[PDB]
Amino acid sequence: SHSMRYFFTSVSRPGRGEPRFIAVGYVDDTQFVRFDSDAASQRMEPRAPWIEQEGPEYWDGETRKVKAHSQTHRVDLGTLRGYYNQSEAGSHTVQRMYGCDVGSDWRFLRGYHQYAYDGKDYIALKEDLRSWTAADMAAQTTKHKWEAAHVAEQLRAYLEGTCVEWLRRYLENGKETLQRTDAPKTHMTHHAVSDHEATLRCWALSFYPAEITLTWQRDGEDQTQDTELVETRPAGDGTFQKWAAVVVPSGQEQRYTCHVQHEGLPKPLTLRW
Amino acid sequence: VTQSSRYLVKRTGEKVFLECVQDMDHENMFWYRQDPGLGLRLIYFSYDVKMKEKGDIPEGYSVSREKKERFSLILESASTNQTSMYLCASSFLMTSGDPYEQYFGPGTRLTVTEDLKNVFPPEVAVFEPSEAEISHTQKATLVCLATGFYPDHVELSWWVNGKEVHSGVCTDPQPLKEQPALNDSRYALSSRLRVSATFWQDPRNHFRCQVQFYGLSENDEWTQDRAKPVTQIVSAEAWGRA
Amino acid sequence: NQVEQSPQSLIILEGKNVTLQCNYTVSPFSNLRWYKQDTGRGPVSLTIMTFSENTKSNGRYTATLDADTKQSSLHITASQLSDSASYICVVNHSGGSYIPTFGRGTSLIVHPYIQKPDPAVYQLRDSSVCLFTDFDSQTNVSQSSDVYITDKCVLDMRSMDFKSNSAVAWSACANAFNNSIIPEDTFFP
Amino acid sequence: GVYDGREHTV
Amino acid sequence: MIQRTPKIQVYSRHPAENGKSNFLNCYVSGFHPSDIEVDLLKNGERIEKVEHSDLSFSKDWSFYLLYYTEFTPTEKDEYACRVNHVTLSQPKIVKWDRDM
Repeated sequence: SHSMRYFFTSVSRPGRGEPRFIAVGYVDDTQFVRFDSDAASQRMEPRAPWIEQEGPEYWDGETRKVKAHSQTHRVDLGTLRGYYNQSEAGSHTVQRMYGCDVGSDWRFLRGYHQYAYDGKDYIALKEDLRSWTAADMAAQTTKHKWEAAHVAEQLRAYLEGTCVEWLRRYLENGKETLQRTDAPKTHMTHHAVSDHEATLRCWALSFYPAEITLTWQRDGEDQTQDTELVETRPAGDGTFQKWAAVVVPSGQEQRYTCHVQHEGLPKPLTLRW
Repeated sequence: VTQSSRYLVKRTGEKVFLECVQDMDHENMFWYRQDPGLGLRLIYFSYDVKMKEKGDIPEGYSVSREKKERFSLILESASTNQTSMYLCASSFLMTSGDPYEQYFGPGTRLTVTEDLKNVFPPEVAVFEPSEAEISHTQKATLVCLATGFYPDHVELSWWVNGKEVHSGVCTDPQPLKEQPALNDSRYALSSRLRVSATFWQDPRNHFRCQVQFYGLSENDEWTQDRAKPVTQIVSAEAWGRA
Repeated sequence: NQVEQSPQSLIILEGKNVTLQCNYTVSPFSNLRWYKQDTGRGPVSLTIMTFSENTKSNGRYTATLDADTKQSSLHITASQLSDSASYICVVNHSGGSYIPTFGRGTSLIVHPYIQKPDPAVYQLRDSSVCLFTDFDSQTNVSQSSDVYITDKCVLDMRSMDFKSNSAVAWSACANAFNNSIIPEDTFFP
Repeated sequence: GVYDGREHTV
Repeated sequence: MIQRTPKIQVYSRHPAENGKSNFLNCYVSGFHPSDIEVDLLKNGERIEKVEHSDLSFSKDWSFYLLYYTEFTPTEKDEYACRVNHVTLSQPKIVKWDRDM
């Protein structure tokens, strides 16, 4: 299964300055486009190498559409300040996320259109892509306006249809990066302090996609009592990293075992000292 | 969505201004031309006020979009190869309304000719039902002929007792080329009106074939001997017979 | 082109069901529309269809979309003379141009069911013109040496519910329509 | 590819 | 209005060795609002060559950026990442540990 998602952030600036507007498109865990309102270009720009293939017609059209989003938000920032009776002095953030999930069969699975004001859920499309869910009277005002203008209908068409076709096109034309699965290059490092304890670090480097599981075990028995896991982090080269640690008595080192589960592995791996 | 005129005849090398207006506050505006076999083809696209994009066939045409409610097509220098049906259209921007709901104008028939010499009005004639047909079918078919008219810009209409009848009526879809050899050949067009034998036999009923020709305005020059071939109605008539 | 329609024209008998096909290349795809266009007129919208809309029975018209195969049909049940028109398939790309992609159209001509054919050639005089009429729709006549002949032409009398084909020729009326494929039971002077 | 349909403000 | 303080991770793209031309990373995540200052330090002085990923956000609407640059690490060099945010009274520094 794959997905395409667009992330739009627009931040109001008090007095002099138009709102900072940043837009980014992801296929799975791979960024392929950006638009920055403070960029010299004032153009949609590629991130992955595979989207660069696209002709002038795509970049003109994507720039045009994404500028309309930026103008839509500029007006939204205003309206919301008016709905919540807030100062012109105050700075505020809108965030818009939408996209589509497809199965293994590349057919439509889920669509979503979520919208936030100051890091808080404002209004969202339900699963059935017909009714809206508001957070407050202000979002309810937007809901009534969006019911009457038949918005759900217009967005659904994109989400069920065009979104899925964009995704297929990208998976197809960028097969060599997007449809690839890099196995995690796993190793293990030993640190300790006197006889107080010992610590093993279960490294897992240069892997895609990002979803992964690093567990520890003691005599084939899962251990979560004396472990330290970090959030999955990007190496920056398209791949991801992670490490789980564990604290043990000095001499028990061999008893402890780290299990790695990933999409691009045949069977879950297993490591000891 | 309206267009300047419905019929134009022009000499080559004239700067022709086809205007298109809409009070629907549309940003997107289009200039198409429709030729047989090719269908609609985009000349120019004005996305918003004071914007211009080349279409499939921009060559020979310019456009003005200074105001939002008017998109102006310009034949920089007129030429025979610009003799076409010209269609205007207008949609919204994504931010204004449904960006994909394109609204079309009525269309404009422009014939460009190297010499307005070639412009002639029609000679019109009504031919009376056959006595054969009457006694055979209990029905009477009036025919009407318009001949020797250029350009191909005419509207044939049957009037029965000063009323425009639409039923029992038939007008050739295409008019005939009189001399298929020429490309500034004059044209011909027939039409039939059919009524009950008793309705035609009654001498109370008036039948008139009316042909509205679209030719030169009062603004066009004329040096030739024969009457100026200006826009005019040419009629032929007949009453019922005992 | 990226929108093909087939056939380029079809001549169907009235009361017959007709299907107008449309194949498109336009990718990625946003919406498809079916326009009806009579001669000299603007196109008039019949149906618009998104990916998330397959089927619409709009009276005697039925529009169908298969977005995966990039194909649409416009079925018309029990055709009638008023269905005679050009039917245009228009598709919209999702790229950002907002310039729709037109098919070249299909010409539907619906010929009337002449149940009581009474083919005959009559002569009319100026107030010399020959009138071929009352022939059945299977008979063929088109545009034509000094002898002009017109296309065939259908006229409805609503009052009497009677339809008739008719063609005209001008410079004897026997001379004019030996050119064409006239029936064996044609009445003459 | 960015949503190509109609934009609605809140 | 809720404001969330960032998580900070300092690390290298590949496992470092003294002389191995690498990339130094600083991953800032789980924060709101977007406005954030992040510098990559060498011996307690900012690197001018530093670049950042485009601003994106997660399921909770929290933002995340990657600040990175090339570096040829030595033995007794000591690199670090410096992060300031509306939620921080005093900017937070996080030293690059090789084994983390």
